[PDB]
Amino acid sequence: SLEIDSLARFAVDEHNKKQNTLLEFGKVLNAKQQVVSGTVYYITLEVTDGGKKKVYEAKIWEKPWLNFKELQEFKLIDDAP
Amino acid sequence: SLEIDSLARFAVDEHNKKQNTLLEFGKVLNAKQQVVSGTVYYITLEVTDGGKKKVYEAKIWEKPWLNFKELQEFKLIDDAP
Repeated sequence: SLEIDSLARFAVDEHNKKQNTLLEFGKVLNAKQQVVSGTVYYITLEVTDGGKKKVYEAKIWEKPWLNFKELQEFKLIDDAP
Repeated sequence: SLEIDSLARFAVDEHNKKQNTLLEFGKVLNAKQQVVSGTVYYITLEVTDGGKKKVYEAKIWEKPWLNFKELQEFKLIDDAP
């Protein structure tokens, strides 16, 4: 199973296309393949701290059938809503 | 948005635990869900340009049943393999 070869040269073909670098392809060295499932939720929410109200952004990730709740992000959107 | 409010409280909680802040919930202002399905690829590979050889980090995210391939990372690892 060497689809890994296609992705490697193609990865050089896009750095060939992105940047103007003419790199020749040697061979695949190491590989790591992990299929990602689930359903990601972006939540914009209103919250309170020190009496003042703030607005944050929360990127939550789930694998609901495996009892997985993981929080990837908690950015601060608005200091003064 | 009745039990995604339930997941909005998740975010503020695991924030406070991970972050030691004291945010108290308010309400959700907006939310968009994104079901994800695909395969990701981490490949080190050997490259050649200008004579001597190199090795590159390559992050590759593809959705195989659409033949779509997305090249994300391509960071130079070392100029010595």
